[PDB]
Parts: sequence; structure tokens; C-alpha cells
Amino acid sequence: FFTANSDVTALQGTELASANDVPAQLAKNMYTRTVCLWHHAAAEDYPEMAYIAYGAPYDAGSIAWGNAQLTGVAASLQPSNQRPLTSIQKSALDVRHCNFIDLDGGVPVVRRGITSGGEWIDIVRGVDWLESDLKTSLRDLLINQKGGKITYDDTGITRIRQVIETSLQRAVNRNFLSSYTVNVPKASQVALADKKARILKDVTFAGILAGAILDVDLKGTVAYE
Amino acid sequence: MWNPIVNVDITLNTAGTTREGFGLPLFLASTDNFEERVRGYTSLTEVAEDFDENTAAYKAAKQLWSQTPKVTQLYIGRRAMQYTVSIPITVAAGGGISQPYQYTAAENVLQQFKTQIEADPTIKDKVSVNVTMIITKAGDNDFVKVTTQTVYIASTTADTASTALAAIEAYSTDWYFIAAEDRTQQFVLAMASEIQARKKIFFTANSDVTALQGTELASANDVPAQLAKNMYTRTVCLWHHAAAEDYPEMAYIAYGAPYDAGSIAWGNAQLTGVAASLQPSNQRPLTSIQKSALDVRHCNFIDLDGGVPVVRRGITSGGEWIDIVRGVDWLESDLKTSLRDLLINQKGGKITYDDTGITRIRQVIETSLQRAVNRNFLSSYTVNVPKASQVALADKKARILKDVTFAGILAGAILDVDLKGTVAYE
Amino acid sequence: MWNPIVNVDITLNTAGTTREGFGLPLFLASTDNFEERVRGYTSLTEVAEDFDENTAAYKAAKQLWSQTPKVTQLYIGRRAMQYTVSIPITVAAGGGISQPYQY
Amino acid sequence: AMYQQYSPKDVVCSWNGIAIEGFAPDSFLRLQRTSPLVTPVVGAGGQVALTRNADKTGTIEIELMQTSLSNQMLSAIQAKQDNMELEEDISSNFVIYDPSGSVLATGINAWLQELPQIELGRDQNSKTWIFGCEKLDYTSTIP
Amino acid sequence: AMYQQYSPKDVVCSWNGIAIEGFAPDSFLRLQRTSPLVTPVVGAGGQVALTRNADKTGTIEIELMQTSLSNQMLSAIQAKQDNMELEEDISSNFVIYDPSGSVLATGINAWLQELPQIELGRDQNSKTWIFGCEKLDYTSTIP
Amino acid sequence: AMYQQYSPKDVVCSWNGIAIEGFAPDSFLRLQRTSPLVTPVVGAGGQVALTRNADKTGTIEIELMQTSLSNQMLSAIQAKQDNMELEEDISSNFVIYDPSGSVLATGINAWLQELPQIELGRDQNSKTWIFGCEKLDYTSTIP
Repeated sequence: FFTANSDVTALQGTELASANDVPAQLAKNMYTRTVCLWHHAAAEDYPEMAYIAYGAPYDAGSIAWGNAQLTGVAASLQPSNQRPLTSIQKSALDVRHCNFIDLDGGVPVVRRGITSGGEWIDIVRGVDWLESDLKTSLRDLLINQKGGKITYDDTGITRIRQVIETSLQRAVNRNFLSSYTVNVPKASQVALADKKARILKDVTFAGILAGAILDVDLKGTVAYE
Repeated sequence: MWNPIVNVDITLNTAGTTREGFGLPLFLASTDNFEERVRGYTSLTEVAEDFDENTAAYKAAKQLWSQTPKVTQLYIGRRAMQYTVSIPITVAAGGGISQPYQYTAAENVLQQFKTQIEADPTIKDKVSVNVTMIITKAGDNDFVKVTTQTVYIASTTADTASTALAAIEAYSTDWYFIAAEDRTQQFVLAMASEIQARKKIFFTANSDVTALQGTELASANDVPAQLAKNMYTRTVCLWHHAAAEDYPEMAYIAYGAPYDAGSIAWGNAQLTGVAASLQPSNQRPLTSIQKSALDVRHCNFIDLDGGVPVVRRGITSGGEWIDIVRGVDWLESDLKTSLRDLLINQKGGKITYDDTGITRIRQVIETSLQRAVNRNFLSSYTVNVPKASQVALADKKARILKDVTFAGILAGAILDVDLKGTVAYE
Repeated sequence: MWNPIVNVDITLNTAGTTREGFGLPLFLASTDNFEERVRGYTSLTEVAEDFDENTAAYKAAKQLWSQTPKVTQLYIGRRAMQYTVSIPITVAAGGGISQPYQY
Repeated sequence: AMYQQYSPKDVVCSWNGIAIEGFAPDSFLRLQRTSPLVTPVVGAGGQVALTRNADKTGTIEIELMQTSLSNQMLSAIQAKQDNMELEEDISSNFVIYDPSGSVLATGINAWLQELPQIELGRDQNSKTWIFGCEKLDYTSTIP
Repeated sequence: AMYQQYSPKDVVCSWNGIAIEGFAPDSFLRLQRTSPLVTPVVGAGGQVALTRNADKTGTIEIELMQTSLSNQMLSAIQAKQDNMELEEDISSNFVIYDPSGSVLATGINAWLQELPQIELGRDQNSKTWIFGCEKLDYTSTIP
Repeated sequence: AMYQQYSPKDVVCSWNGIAIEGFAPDSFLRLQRTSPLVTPVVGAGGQVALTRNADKTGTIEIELMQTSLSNQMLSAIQAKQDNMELEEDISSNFVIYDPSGSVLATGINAWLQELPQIELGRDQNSKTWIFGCEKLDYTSTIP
């Protein structure tokens, strides 16, 4: 759920406990699936759609939504004097996990790109795509048995292991994950209620995330020697 | 519209060329001629429209554009104002809100005006009134003016250096050099202390005659001596008799502003139309003892090599050459722009947190330092970066890179010569 | 807090590199400037805070860090002390317990 | 004792802000100076005088696989530089990262000098890109 | 991950409206530029200045089997062009279609430059046809 | 640092309102003064006195390809000037545009002085056109 905001009360106060504007309430509830953007023109204009279109056309889990450049969208300006936000107001937005349009000095760029729960948008979207891919691959295996069976023995279970592994390798190839593992039950120890219901349970897997870089810290010196 | 196949607008006014370099000047003056806290101009003609020839905000701009090549743009800031009334009116507020007041035939008249103002529901909340009478800011109002012969009016700056600087920075951050109209000891020291915590340079002048005597810096306590004692490396002080109501700081700024950063020397500078530093008492160029007295204070001056005036040394109060400070600031800005361009424009990809991504940052840092080496500002440099296999996992979750460092070495220049010789029959 | 997309802290102080090897130095000195019996420092700047330039515990540290490459760390120990009073007070004890006296 | 171990996997090349990947099976990198350091001159009587050449340019040849994706990036970069004014800069440092220290040189102000030859057959043929440099600097970890 | 797979079967060449088929067992296509992009000049003091060559022509060598039927078509096309006035045009774009993207170049205004050498023995020998081009353009799928 | 890069592609010549194009493979432009700036005179005793010549004319030789279309324009321009009265003017400024600044001269009041020699063989030979100028002015971008 993408939403915008222009409440001026959000630009002051660094203590999240005392703040009670909409972004603060969203952050307090840990709504990891909500993305909030601060923008003065959010009164009757919709930059959320530009932010959506920035990354929607691309593949899931293989991009970073931070430092995004939006065409034709101006920076977040203080309503009172139409000047870019000061660092204190940016920090006030930061403690609320609310996004904003920053200026690196001559160019506007949406900063961080995190949900209200602190999780990066990239992780959420990649996990959802991974689930969808697993769901489609196993569906294609289970369907198309047009004249046969997938027997409830180890021969049938290994075939499901194979497709799960292939679908996780598809994610590893994107550089979304880096490694994974899969575990399945033995057909000789499955309860007979499941064999009558014709359902397989106790399948699990694990994965590890890759990461990216968005900021840099630097120090140096100059001397005659 | 219909346009001729060939259009030729010939004129008789000779014109000169401008140039672009690192940094733009800003002049902080006490004014009420516009509502915005910062306004820019591109030529002296535009400045003449808003300001009259006798204001300091016009003299400063006139000095700046005397040098050649010209500076592209000039900014003028506005200080907060307080107005005073007495008996030997019209009140304005931000947004063009104006209300007149009148009483007909002193404390009674002042209280009449105060009551009328405090009763008005349109402008009273944006101003404050008190009993002479005083009018200042109130609420969100950042601009206030009073004008009007049985009533007299006055004005005075009503803010400290810190507050004015903060209020101007909260409006426009595009300026490098800053000069001020006010030359009191307190304001100058406050502004010098504030700019020290920023990447800006503060140019100021002085005409205190007590600065020309005494070689012991420990005992001296004039403004240049206090600046030198505090080691304000970002403050440039110039001594000049005409610093009472004239602004040669802007000519000195324009001498080197149009050029590239870190590739020039500010010493031995020749300024067009600026006379040498003269002793106030008898209008004669300073003696060598007075020049030494200025020298121990790290204060600049205009010397005569014998027939030509030239600003000598060109050092900040902390002893560091202006060239080094400006070159370091430009180098930082260049690094900041290059890395910003790398990090942005990843529109559909990533910079992964492994050695492949770190080497790409190494490459841009090295290129940006080579840009400085090519100017002959530096002579050599080195860079060090961390291994991706030994970065703490907190950074990988924060998506930030730390522990990057580099070093450089400076080139130098020549400004004076010492010479000896002999003559003989053999 | 808000952090710039790129942060650059340039300075003019030249610096040198350290190195790590076998063993670390310890300097046993007569001191009362701290309560702990051993305290470590990583540079001469830290040593200057606790000690003045005229103490031997400062000269020893100044000599050590003259060589290059530097030593990573230096330890300073505290010897037991006895005090004497005469006629030509304040008394302190471990834990910050202090009591004045007067006649 | 034995020297440090070489590992092709941990070699990374970079130029113009992009990373170059997909090294060919054999001889994927070469570095060389254009001229020697010294040039002796011998007279008819046997006397010797030495000339110290000032030239320090060089060449960096990097060779990639036939279907590597880094080929597209370099073509796209070259296409941009053809439509730029002469005043715009086209040079950048060529940085090679090698933890084993078997490569001792870096390219200062390198430029793209030649495009690969393209050949096709039953199997895959590599593509060679050639670069120049103002000064091929040889450095070392000071003992 | 692994790069895209190369397949000689799905490579098609065309010129003058005809399709060229019957590739030889090995090295059936070659593309190359005539001159390099840059030519450095070094003074006696070590300074460097770069010359940017304007030449962009090239050559396309396509090699076919001994008994391929595309040999007859090219001979028949060449015979026609010998009996045409100089004002008539003889150049056409040489288009290469390759789904794997291993070929990055196309020939703009290509012409026939040489005829194959003919040799016979106990086995079959290939025949090489050589073409020119006004501008051998290197393009890529923009990342 | 390195100096600016030279590029033959971005050199444009103009005279009499037309643009001259189709430069030859090598040495397509030459500029030269007719006389030196100074002429020393030495007496029998060793004294020296300097003569400062007032002549400042020069010559501009531009060489083009055999089949360049700019050859027709110059012939057509020359044919017109033969049928004009002596009072009519035939001189015009010869302007050379070079973004690299490797050419420091311009021709003031230039005229056509000679026609090319024509030669034919198995290959293509260039054609040289020669111009004069009242004053070959050397200028520079003021440092």
C-alpha cells in the first residue's frame, strides 16, 4: 500500500513515543507492508504513482528502491516558505520510517525507500515473488499428470524436492539469495491420515539474503610530507 | 509575430566577458527593500534598481564588478530589523499587509498608536509594539517596516550573527564567500566563530589604528589579534584606512573568485582602482614597523613595491594560505559529486556489497583524486578500502560503507626572492 | 538521524601507520591520577589528558611513539603511595570517598 | 616457506565506473610498457653513456568470453563517447584489484583504443579489448 | 548464473536481398575494423596528446562450403554488376541476425570486394568471399 | 596532465560562402608565411642591427580527394570570376574552424591563385588548390 502525506506536524519532534501523526502511528504498528512518502504537493497530487512506476517495470528482488530518480517530480518543500527541508526535519521524518525527496545538491532523489516496519521494499517484493514462483512451479508439476500419478512414496517426494530446489535456484541466479537448503519427510514415517487426505506436509526451506550499498563514509588528509 | 530574415541590433556600449569558478559571493546587509531573505543579481544595473547609490549594499556590489573578468552572480541577504518611534505612521508586514494609524493633537500619542495597532485584527498579530516606541517581529512575520513630521522614526539591526546566519542558511545554501556590512567587534567575532564550523570563508576589513603598533601578539587585543589567537583558519582579515564605509573585501574576493580552485595564489594580487593602505593621520603609506605589526597578527594589507599596490601574502588568520583552504573545499565537493553520480543512476540494478562493488567505488575515488593531481594542486595520493569479507554485518543491514581513507601531498609556489651579489675589477 | 548520501571529512593533519607484533609494553610509574592499578592508552593524546608534560609517565610514552611504525597500545601501572604531612587537609580513598579536615 | 597462492577467481577489473567480468579461459589480461627505461650508447672507443627515456605510456589488453555481458556495456560506452565534444574528458583510471599481488601495475588516465575482432565457428571465440594509459605505474608493498 | 548459449544453427546472413547459407565447418564469419580508435603521440618530455581517427570502414569475410548453392548466387550477382554503369548503385546493408548476441556489428553500405580462391583435392575445401563496408557499426542492447 | 586531442573529423574550411569538404588521406592543409619577421645585418666589426620586414602575406594549400564534390564548386566559382570586370572584388576571408586549436592562423582577403594538376592511374590521386592572402594572421586564446 503506497500512500503520501503533507502533515507539517510530522517535520518536528524526534521522539517517536510522543509523536502521534499518521506516519508515527504507522511506524508504531510496525506495518511492514505500508510505504509512506512525505511531499508538500500531496494535498491534491499523487507522486506515489511515479514512485511505483520507478521500480514496477523491473524484475522482483533484483533492484534497490533507494536513491531513486523520478522524472518531473520536485523535492519536498517546507509549506511555509517553499524551501527544501532542513536536516532536522529530515531526521524527524527518519525516526518515523517515512520517506522523502532529498537533494544531493542539485538533483532530487527519494532516500532509503523503507516500509514503515523498517524492512526494505526490495526484501518484501522479492519474498512475494519467490512465493509466487514456488506456487507456479509446484502447480505445473501437480497438474499435467494427465493419465498418471504422483505416488505417495519416496519416488514421488524426491520429484517435489527437485522442483523446489530448481525454483530456489532461480532466485539464487538473480543474486537475490546466496544459499538455501531444503528438507522433506520420509514416506515411511508419514501419518496415514495424510495418505488418505492425499496431502504432503512438513516441507521446509531456508535462505540467505545478499544486500546492497547505498551510502559511503570517507576520511582523508593532506600534507607537505 | 513577423521576424526579419536577418536581425541586427548594433549598439555603442563596450562590454566585457565574465567567467565561472568555484564559489559565489554573498553580502549580508541591513535592508528592508525586499521581503525575501536572499535575492540574487547578475549585474550592477539590477542592483541600482533596488538600492540607492549611497547604501553600503550598493558600494559592495560596485567594488565587486570593478575587476575583470566579472563574477557571474552576487547574492544579498537581509538582516532582521527593529524600528523606533519618538516625538521631535504606517506599519507593514510580510505579505504586503499594510495599515496606517493616526492620532491628532508624547506618551499619550504613543499609547494611542499602540492601542490602535493592538486593536487592529489584521496586522497586530504579525508585529509587536512597546513603549519612545519599539516595533519588532511577532509570530511567523519575518519582515516588518515603519515609515511616515510630528513623528520620528529610526531603525537598527535586531539580531545576532548566529541567528542571522542560521536564518539565511535556512533559505539558500548556494554561496561560498560571505562579507558583512556590520563591522563591530562583537558581531565580527561571533560571525568568525560561526563560520569556523562550516565550509565557508568570511572576508572582513578593518581600520583600527591600534593594530599598527606592538609586535607582541600576547599583549595586543584588537580584533585582528583576537582572530589570530583563536586560530580561525577560515577568516581573512584585510587592513585598509578606507574600511570605515568602503568595502575593498569584495574587490579582493573578485580578484580570485572567477578562477578555478587550488590552481592560483592569492598573494601579490593586483586590484584595479584600490589604493594602498595609508596611515590615517598623515595619509602616507605604512612604514615597515607597522607592516611587521600587521604581519605578526596574520592580517593582510596593501603594500607598495615602489610604484604599484599589491596585497601581500594573502593568508588566513590561522596562518594557512587561502589557496589551500579553497582547494581542499573544492576537492571535497568534487569527490562528493563523483560518488553521488555513481550511486545515483543505478536505475534498475545494484551495487552489491562484495569486492566487485567496492572496487567500483575505489575507481571513482582514484579518478576524482587524479582530477586534482592534474591541476598541479596535489602531487601524489593513495587510497585504502576495506575487504568485503571483513565488514561487520550491522553495516550490511544498514547498507553503508565505512573505513575509506586517502592521503595527498601539496605542491606549493614561490612569492618572494632573496638575492646577493658582488662587483669587482677582478 | 539524517546522514548525507556521501560524507567526506578531509583534514590537514598527516598521519602514520601502526603495526601489530608479539608483546606489548608496560610502564610502572609512581602516580595517583587514577584509581585502577592498570590503565591503557592508544595514543599520546590520551596520555596527555591524564598526565602533565613534566611527569616521567608522559616522557616514557612520548619516547615510545617517536619510532615508526607505532606500537598499538601502551599500559601504565600504579605503585602504592604513602603521604607525609608537616608544618612549614583533604583525604581521599578508593571509591571516591573524600573527607576534609581542619584545625 | 612458500609464496602466496594465485587465484583467478579473486581478480576484479574496473574502468569508467563499471566492473569488467567474464574472463576468457586463458590469458585474460596483459600489461606492458611502450619503451624501455634506459638506452645505452657506445662509442668507437668503448665508452658508454646512458639515455633515460621519459616515455611511460603503456597498453592494457583484457580479453573476455564470446557471450559475456560486459561486451554490451563497453559497446554502449564507446557509442556515447563518439557523440561528445573534444573538450569533454574520456579518460579514467583503470584499477585492478588482486589480493595475491601478482599484478604490480595500474593505469593512470586510460582510454579505449581498439574494438574487438568478431569471429564465429563451431565453438566460442574470445573478444579482445585494448586500452591505453598516460602512465603505467608500477608499485609494490614496501618491504 | 551463466551467460547465454551460442548456437551456430540460428545464425542467418543476408545481403542484396538473398540469404547466404552453407557455413563451413570452422570459422565461417569474421568482422574487423580497418583502423584503431585512438593514436597516442608522446613528446620527448613525456607529454601525451591523443589523435581520434575518423576512419570507420571494415571488412566482412564469410566462408562457405565447397558445393554450397549460395556460391552460384553470388557469382550470378557479381556478373550482373560488371555490366552496370558507374552511376548505378552496387552497395547494400549486410545484416547478420544472431539471437545469442555474440555478434555486435552490422555492415553499412557493404560491397563485394574479392572472389574466392578455388582448390580441389581428395576432400572438400571451403570458399571465402570478402566484403567491405562504409561503416562497421558496433551496437548493443542497452543495459 | 595531457594536452587537447586532435580530431580531423571536426575540422571545417570555408571560403566565398561555400564549405570545402572531402579532405585527402594525408596532409590536407598547409599554412605558411612568405617572409620572416626579422632580418639581421652584421658588420665587419661584429655589430648587429635588425630589419623588421613589413610583408605579411601567405599561402593556404588545401588538398582534396579525386572525386570530391567540392572540386566542382571551386571550378564553377573560378569560371565566374574570369568574366568579371577588374573593379569587382574577388577576395574573401578564408576561415578555418578547429575546436582543438591546433591551427593558429586565418586568411584575410584570400584569393584563388592556382588550379589543381590532374593525374590518373590505377588508383585515386588527390587535387591541390592554392590560395593567397593579404595578411595571414596568427592569433591565440589569451592565457
